[PDB]
Amino acid sequence: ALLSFERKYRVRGGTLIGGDLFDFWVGPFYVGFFGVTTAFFALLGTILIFWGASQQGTFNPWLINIAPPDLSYGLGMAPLMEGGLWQIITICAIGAFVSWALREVEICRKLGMGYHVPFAFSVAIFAYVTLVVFRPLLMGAWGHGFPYGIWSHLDWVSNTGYAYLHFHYNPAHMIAVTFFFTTTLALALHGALVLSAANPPKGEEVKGPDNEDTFFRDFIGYSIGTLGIHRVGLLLALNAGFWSAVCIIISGPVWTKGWPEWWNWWLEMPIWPS
Amino acid sequence: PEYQNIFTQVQVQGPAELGVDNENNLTEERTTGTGFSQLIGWIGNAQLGPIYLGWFGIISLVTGTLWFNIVGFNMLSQVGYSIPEFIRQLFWLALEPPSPEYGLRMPPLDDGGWFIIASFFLLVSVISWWLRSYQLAEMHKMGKHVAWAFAAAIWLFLVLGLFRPILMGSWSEAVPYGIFPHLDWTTAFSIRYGNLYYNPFHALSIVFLYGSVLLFAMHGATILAVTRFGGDRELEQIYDRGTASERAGLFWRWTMGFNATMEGIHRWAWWFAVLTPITGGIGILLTGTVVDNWFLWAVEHNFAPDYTQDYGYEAYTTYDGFLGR
Amino acid sequence: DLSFTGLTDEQAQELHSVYMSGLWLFSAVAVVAHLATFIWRPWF
Amino acid sequence: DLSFTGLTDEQAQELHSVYMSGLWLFSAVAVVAHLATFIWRPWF
Amino acid sequence: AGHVYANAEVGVTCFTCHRGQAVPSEVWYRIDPVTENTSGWASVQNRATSLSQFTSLPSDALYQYLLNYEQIAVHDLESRVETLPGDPTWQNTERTYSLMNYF
Amino acid sequence: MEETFFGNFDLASLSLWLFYGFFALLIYYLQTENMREGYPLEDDDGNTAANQGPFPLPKEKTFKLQHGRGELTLPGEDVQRRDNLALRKTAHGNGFPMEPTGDPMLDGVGPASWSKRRDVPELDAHGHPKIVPMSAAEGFGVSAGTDPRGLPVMAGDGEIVGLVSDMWIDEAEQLVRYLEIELDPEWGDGKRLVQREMVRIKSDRVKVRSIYGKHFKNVPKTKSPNQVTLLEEDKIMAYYAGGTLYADESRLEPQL
Amino acid sequence: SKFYKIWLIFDPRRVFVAQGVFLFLLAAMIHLVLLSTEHFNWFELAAANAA
Amino acid sequence: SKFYKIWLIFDPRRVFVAQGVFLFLLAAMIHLVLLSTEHFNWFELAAANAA
Amino acid sequence: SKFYKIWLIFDPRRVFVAQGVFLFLLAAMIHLVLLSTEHFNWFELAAANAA
Amino acid sequence: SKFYKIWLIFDPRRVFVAQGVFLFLLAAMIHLVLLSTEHFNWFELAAANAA
Amino acid sequence: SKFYKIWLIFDPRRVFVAQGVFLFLLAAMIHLVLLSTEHFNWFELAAANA
Amino acid sequence: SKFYKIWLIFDPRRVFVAQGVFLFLLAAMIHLVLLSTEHFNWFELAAANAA
Amino acid sequence: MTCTITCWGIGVLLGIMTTVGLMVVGWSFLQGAFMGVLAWLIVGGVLAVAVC
Ligand code: BCL
Ligand code: BCL
Ligand code: BCL
Ligand code: BCL
Ligand SMILES: CC[C@H]1c2cc3[nH]c4c(c3C)C(=O)[C@H](C(=O)OC)c4c3nc(cc4[nH]c(cc(n2)[C@@H]1C)c(C(C)=O)c4C)[C@@H](C)[C@@H]3CCC(=O)OC/C=C(\C)CCC[C@H](C)CCC[C@H](C)CCCC(C)C
Ligand code: HEC
Ligand code: HEC
Ligand SMILES: COC(C)(C)C(=O)/C=C/C(C)=C/C=C/C(C)=C/C=C/C(C)=C/C=C/C=C(C)/C=C/C=C(/C)CC/C=C(/C)CCC=C(C)C
Ligand SMILES: COC(C)(C)C(=O)/C=C/C(C)=C/C=C/C(C)=C/C=C/C(C)=C/C=C/C=C(C)/C=C/C=C(/C)CC/C=C(/C)CCC=C(C)C
Ligand SMILES: COC(C)(C)C(=O)/C=C/C(C)=C/C=C/C(C)=C/C=C/C(C)=C/C=C/C=C(C)/C=C/C=C(\C)CC/C=C(/C)CCC=C(C)C
Ligand SMILES: COC(C)(C)C(=O)\C=C/C(C)=C/C=C/C(C)=C/C=C/C(C)=C/C=C\C=C(C)\C=C\C=C(\C)CC/C=C(/C)CCC=C(C)C
Repeated sequence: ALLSFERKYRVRGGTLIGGDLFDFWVGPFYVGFFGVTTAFFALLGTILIFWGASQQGTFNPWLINIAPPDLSYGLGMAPLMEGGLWQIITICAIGAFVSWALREVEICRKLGMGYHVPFAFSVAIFAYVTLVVFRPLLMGAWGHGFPYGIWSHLDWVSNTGYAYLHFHYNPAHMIAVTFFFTTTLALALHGALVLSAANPPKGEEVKGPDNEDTFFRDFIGYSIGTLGIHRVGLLLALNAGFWSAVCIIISGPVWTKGWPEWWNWWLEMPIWPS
Repeated sequence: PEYQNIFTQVQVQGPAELGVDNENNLTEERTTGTGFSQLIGWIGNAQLGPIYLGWFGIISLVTGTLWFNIVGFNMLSQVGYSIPEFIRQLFWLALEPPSPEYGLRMPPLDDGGWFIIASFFLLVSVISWWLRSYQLAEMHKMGKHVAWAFAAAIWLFLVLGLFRPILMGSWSEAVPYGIFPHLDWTTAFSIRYGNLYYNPFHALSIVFLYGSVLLFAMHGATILAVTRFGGDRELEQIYDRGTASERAGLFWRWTMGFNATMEGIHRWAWWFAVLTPITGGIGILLTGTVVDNWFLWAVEHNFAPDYTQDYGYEAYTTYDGFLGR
Repeated sequence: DLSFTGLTDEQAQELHSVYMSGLWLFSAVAVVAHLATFIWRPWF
Repeated sequence: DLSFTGLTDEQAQELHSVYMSGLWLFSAVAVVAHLATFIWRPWF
Repeated sequence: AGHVYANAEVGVTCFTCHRGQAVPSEVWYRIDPVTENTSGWASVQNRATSLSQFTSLPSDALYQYLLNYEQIAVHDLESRVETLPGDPTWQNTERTYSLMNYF
Repeated sequence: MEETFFGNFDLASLSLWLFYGFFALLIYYLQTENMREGYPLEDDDGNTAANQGPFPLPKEKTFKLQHGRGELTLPGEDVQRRDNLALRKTAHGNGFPMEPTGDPMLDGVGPASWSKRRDVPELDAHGHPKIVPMSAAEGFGVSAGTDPRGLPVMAGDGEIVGLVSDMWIDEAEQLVRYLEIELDPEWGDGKRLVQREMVRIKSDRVKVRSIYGKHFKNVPKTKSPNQVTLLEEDKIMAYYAGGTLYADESRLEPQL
Repeated sequence: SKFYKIWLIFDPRRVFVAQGVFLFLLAAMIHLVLLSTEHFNWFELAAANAA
Repeated sequence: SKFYKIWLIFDPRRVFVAQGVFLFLLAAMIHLVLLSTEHFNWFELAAANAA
Repeated sequence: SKFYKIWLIFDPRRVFVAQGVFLFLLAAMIHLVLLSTEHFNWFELAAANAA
Repeated sequence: SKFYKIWLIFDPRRVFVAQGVFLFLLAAMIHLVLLSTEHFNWFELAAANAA
Repeated sequence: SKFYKIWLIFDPRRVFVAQGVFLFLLAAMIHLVLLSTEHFNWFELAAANA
Repeated sequence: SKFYKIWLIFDPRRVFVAQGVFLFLLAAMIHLVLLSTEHFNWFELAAANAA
Repeated sequence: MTCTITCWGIGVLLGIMTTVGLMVVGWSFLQGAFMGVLAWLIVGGVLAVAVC
């Protein structure tokens, strides 16, 4: 159904391709040309996961594991039950993610708003793309992608992390992790200010932007503002996604030794006395 | 293309905003010294306004320096007061926790005794800063969400260095005060107790850590997408919903079938961020005190994946084949 | 008298009669489908 | 007289007549395709 | 023979360690104290030494494990154990991990 | 403690299920708090929808608005509802787009649609209107970037529709909100506001691409030149965004 | 009986879509459940019968 | 029968899109299931038949 | 009795979807619990009986 | 006695929803507890009696 | 005594829900604690008596 | 028979673009499927056939 | 601006020049890059303030 104010926004137009052939809503969801392709790719990918789960012998969501082919297969196609199903699901997943981002473009174009959200999602797609196709392409085998399992893909992260003997020493991991712990820092404080101002102690008037502007001024000596927090906030999270993409694309295609060994440039600088 | 509101293209600077006031008389303890930075003004507000310095703030600042200095003086003395070596090994030196042989007793100053004293000042410094956040909210007549969210972060902070070492019966379980050493502790902690990936609360904390960055990328992009309708003025959009709140809601309703309000977005924002250390604190508190091995816990509870392929490299290739000879 | 969907009393009766006719036809196909499978490989 | 789409009874009756023409034709091609495949390599 | 003849007949000769040098390369000495103002677990680590493998992990791992027969295993062998005093801690894991980057 | 309560249900497993109950309650609490505006759902015809969702409406919460603006309970009749919308349904059923019956930008439907906010200016802590022109603002001046005052304004089709005479600032936050455009007699009659977020400021000009030259004469005006109400703010901003789809048929029609 | 009154409570459009998704997910799930079993996997049985 | 009334509640241009995706979803999914099996993978059977 | 007044408390159109989801999730879970047990797994029993 | 006044304090709608959820989760937990034990697991006892 | 004045301080709605949540969680914990012990576990005791 | 009415409900210019993209992507997909195999890779067969 | 960006652009160019210059006289790419990064931040920052 609609909302109390949704009717005036459900106007014709704003599509990128397909026009009014697909321009309709199914329930609350907007269906476009890319909503059709999202439905096809997401359903095909989801079904193939359960088809692979059926032949794997278990339907347990924790134990479901669609793994990539062996490194011997290289960049070619593998038998569907020897890692080939993972390749098709990856194609379906990439097609579903791109369609989802392009569907968001149609939605925000129909609403006359900025394309920040589809761009921000594209960074998440890029982080997935650099994990499943870009890094395997550079390393010469599709078997370097993570498997499609709830807990099976954690073993890939653990093994790939220890494939460089201490993965915390990755300089791009440090930058990326610093962005996650700070993005959650910014989310906690930004969500707190609006809630604190809009929900004062009972029996007292709500506060405006000035009161929260002067609160962190009184708290930490500086306030970035109502608009600034969303601007730095998108940048903090986008940098978190981007630098996470960087830390894994340099682990193996650009750096093969241990990550602690990378910091040897700093230790043995000529300026440091022996 | 259309102006993406990422950097302000024109800055206006007027008289410095000293802040609001009420009968609590905030202006007594304010510094009344303001500066304007045009570099930070491109992305955010340009005024480096006055800071309210109370007694919780001063005590936290003073005691935090003592912890900072005691750690620093030890690190400097660790390298024999060699400043070039102190700078070179700055990321490697630390104030290591006490040896496990001392239990919860006070260890010698060179074997973690200064660690406890430095930790004592850090604990006082962190709690004092939290009291400042609580007191400032009460004196600003606003909600205590900033203090409550901070307390969630302190919960993991207290569990890591105070609660779990007490429950484990040894001060050696604390985290070393070093750049790399607390990374080594993070890796060693996972290895010692099985695999922390298989800790459900570590997995749960990652869900909210991923969700926090996911939401705050979503919220930041959505607000910037509707900032052409004054969406950055969220508070006025809560008391009087404009088209910025409507289009922001309808964008996510048409995308994923449900949305939030301009106020309800921050409740999602607050709780996902707050649940990140709360679940992490529980997962760390249950590590060693209860479990001591998480992968075996996963195997026992039947959510550890099982692999049928062989493990050696000889099963997939040969040494000469890998070398290309 | 009570209807959250706006359908009249007789309108719902007409809709349900066709729905049951479709339900029985779908079920009749399944019964034959189950019957053929049971002869193929019984599970009892 | 229920009509959630605005089509009259005759309008949908003639549209549904075409739908079964497509449905039966699609099923008829599927039957021949399934019949040929079973002769090729039966699954029963 | 179970190590030097693991896969094929590789073997070990005098050239294996020396490689044309009077003293073999990659030999190690016990640089135990490393740190000046600390004792105990704090005096064997927290410094990027030659044996620390570019980490702040303990530099006595080679001395304790490959010369002193110290216990390398640190994991608990069942799902839940009673963490009695004297059991391996994360410090022992840190030292085992220090030896093991060397591997 | 390392003992299982039953089977393999230890203290670690107990805490996990305790969080499952809390999170389920939290999800219910978070979702209901998100339903203070926009509900009941209704349908295309405007009647209340048969389906209202699994979550019930939350209990009313009351906001004590400042500056003597009364109370506010979000769950209830919405004063921002717009009446006499100039749209018609393209289908007799639900889930289909509405076709505007006239000029979509003039009627304010779709991307050009505004909301019936309060017809009073937003006020800062002091009480006076939040957004004021720099001429009225005291002690304010340009500190960085290009000053848009005096630069010609270029529309989406390249037409020069006037020059920026003044720009409105949020003196509470020291941020630029709008730019006044002194419309040329060939294009408009008086002064029109354009939000800072839809205008790109160059060295020699300010360019707004959403609105063509012929659409500036129809930009909503303000009752007074010293302040802008929330209603005028909502009408002005929505008009420019509506041009992103309604400036020409090419924008509305699919790009491929 | 009077089961037809379900349509006075439930919209016919949303229920029909609900069962169409549910019934196919039923059909997909049950078919996959048999394909997991070694006895009711008609694809492997064709290979065994071919010999 | 009177199944023609299904178009009185479902609009033709919103269901034909629904079944178009669903029919191609089945056609593509079932073919891939056959390709997964070693008995009904007509591509490799040509190689096996030709030796 | 007087249990009909529960509909004066609960919305009938929200309970029915609540129990419709609950009843199927009930039915699926008990079926899955039975399949986990080796005695009540009718799929393996059919395989064993065929031998 | 005079406990009827609890409904002057508790909303009947919120409590009934909470009570219904609580009762099933409590019932499910106790059933799961019995299944964990090797003496009250009726599924394993049926297998033992059959054998 | 005259402890009835506690309700002049505490809201009955908030205390009653807190008491109900507290009572069950306390009752559940004690039942769980007994199940952990080798002595008072009535499920394992019934198996032993068999 | 009377399928010409499909253009009374679907826009001819919107469908043609959509089915043009579908036809090429299907054609490219099937060609790549053939290239993935050994029996139907005409590029590899020519090399193998020519000594 | 038109001057701070140019000063920032000058600094990064000098950082690249100092990066390759250290490689030519020995050092390493990573060691040279850090001084280049340091030169970009210091010289670029000093220029961005000293000249405007
Ligand atoms: C395993 C043994 C056989 C096998 C056994 C079978 C069997 C058995 C069957 C098929 C069937 C099909 N097989 Mg097969 N099939 C095999 C190998 C293949 C190969 C291949 C390269 O190897 C291909 C391409 C196909 C392809 C197909 C399709 C022809 C068909 C299913 C249609 C469908 O899913 O989409 C249809 C879905 C759609 C909605 C797509 C519509 C897209 C178009 C562009 C929409 C245009 C509509 C527009 C409005 C214009 C309207 C005009 C109207 C004409 C008026 N098979 C192997 C070799 N295959 C099934 C079938 O039904 O055939 C009829 C069938 O019964
Ligand atoms: C032994 C393990 C090593 C380690 C090895 C690795 C490895 C290996 C990796 C990381 C990577 C990451 N590590 Mg590390 N790392 C370690 C320790 C840590 C610690 C810590 C406190 O100790 C932290 C915080 C991190 C943090 C991180 C981030 C930098 C990053 C996480 C992925 C990412 O950003 O998202 C990016 C991923 C996405 C954005 C997903 C995209 C989602 C798609 C587009 C949408 C999904 C839709 C889907 C279908 C769901 C829809 C279904 C329903 C309908 C909703 N690491 C340890 C030391 N780390 C990972 C990384 O960077 O990946 C790029 C990486 O590969
Ligand atoms: C080999 C590494 C192990 C690992 C071991 C650990 C350990 C050990 C821990 C985590 C924990 C965390 N891990 Mg892990 N983790 C690994 C792999 C990962 C991966 C990944 C992609 O692989 C990711 C994303 C994560 C992610 C996370 C986060 C979800 C979580 C931290 C919560 C938090 O916000 O902390 C942020 C909180 C703080 C930083 C502490 C609070 C700080 C206080 C309040 C601030 C005081 C400031 C101080 C005074 C200094 C002030 C100075 C100012 C300049 C003035 N881990 C692998 C399995 N992980 C934590 C956890 O378990 O949570 C349950 C934890 O303890
Ligand atoms: C194990 C032995 C047999 C087996 C035994 C059975 C048995 C027994 C049964 C099935 C069932 C079915 N099997 Mg089987 N099945 C096997 C192998 C297969 C294979 C295969 C390639 O191997 C296929 C394709 C199928 C496929 C099917 C379908 C025919 C059917 C499931 C319908 C359903 O789930 O969704 C139903 C989907 C929906 C309800 C939505 C449909 C969407 C459409 C497009 C909506 C259009 C609506 C629109 C408004 C037009 C309306 C027009 C109306 C006429 C008015 N089976 C094995 C070989 N199979 C089950 C069944 O349902 O039979 C009826 C059944 O009882
Ligand atoms: C800036 C980077 C951050 C980010 C941003 C981001 N993500 C986004 C967005 C944005 C701005 C959206 O607008 C979009 C959205 O609508 O979210 C609600 C989205 C989104 N990112 C999501 C989740 C998500 N975000 C993550 C992280 C992040 N995304 C970063 C922290 C992660 C992580 C860390 O893993 C996840 C899981 C979704 C909720 C949504 C994307 C929805 C989508 O793609 O829908 C289409 C697809 C389907 C409905 C299903 C497709 C199924 C496939 C065909 C098969 C399976 C493939 C997959 C590889 C399975 C693997 C499973 C195993 C790994 C367990
Ligand atoms: C696996 C390595 C190992 C092998 C095998 C090996 N040595 Fe050594 N050797 C050592 C070590 C360790 C040292 C001590 C380091 C040093 O003195 O530089 C050493 C030292 C020596 C020295 C004294 C060096 C000095 O500084 O004067 C001599 C001589 C010697 N080796 C002879 C031999 C000869 C001859 C062989 C061939 C049979 C041989 N070694 C093989 C390990 C080995
Ligand atoms: C050539 C293979 C080799 C390498 C490389 C290696 N290990 Fe080991 N590891 C061993 C051996 C051999 C042992 C057995 C020592 C013992 O149990 O006395 C061991 C034992 C361990 C232990 C003790 C576990 C337990 O409690 O039994 C840990 C910790 C460990 N390894 C971690 C690591 C990590 C982390 C890495 C990645 C840097 C790694 N290992 C790489 C060979 C190696
Ligand atoms: C995990 O466990 C394992 C063991 C694996 C498992 O499998 C568990 C299985 C479990 C739990 C089974 C769960 C299945 C259940 C509960 C079965 C529900 C199935 C039902 C209820 C059947 C509905 C059929 C409805 C149709 C098909 C109507 C046809 C409609 C026709 C088309 C009429 C419409 C026609 C019109 C003209 C419109 C109406 C009229 C007007 C508009 C006038
Ligand atoms: C996972 O498990 C494994 C075992 C792997 C698996 O595979 C499981 C498979 C499973 C479960 C498959 C379940 C199959 C099902 C449910 C079959 C649905 C298929 C159906 C229902 C067939 C519809 C055919 C519709 C057409 C083809 C109409 C043609 C339309 C034409 C074009 C007419 C319209 C034209 C017009 C002109 C209209 C007139 C217009 C005016 C008058 C304006
Ligand atoms: C952890 O492991 C161990 C330790 C082993 C463990 O398991 C611990 C177990 C522990 C602690 C058990 C804790 C259980 C407790 C405390 C039992 C609470 C349960 C209760 C109290 C039962 C309520 C029943 C109410 C009903 C069923 C009403 C039915 C009402 C019907 C539906 C009529 C509808 C009502 C109306 C009013 C009509 C409307 C009228 C008008 C509108 C006029
Ligand atoms: C230039 O100036 C001079 C001065 C020269 C200098 O050097 C400057 C100082 C320099 C460079 C030192 C740089 C410091 C560095 C790198 C330290 C990084 C720090 C890091 C990573 C922190 C890890 C996390 C630790 C936890 C998680 C703690 C939690 C523990 C808390 C505190 C709980 C309380 C604990 C107790 C035990 C209570 C004791 C109390 C009683 C017993 C009552």
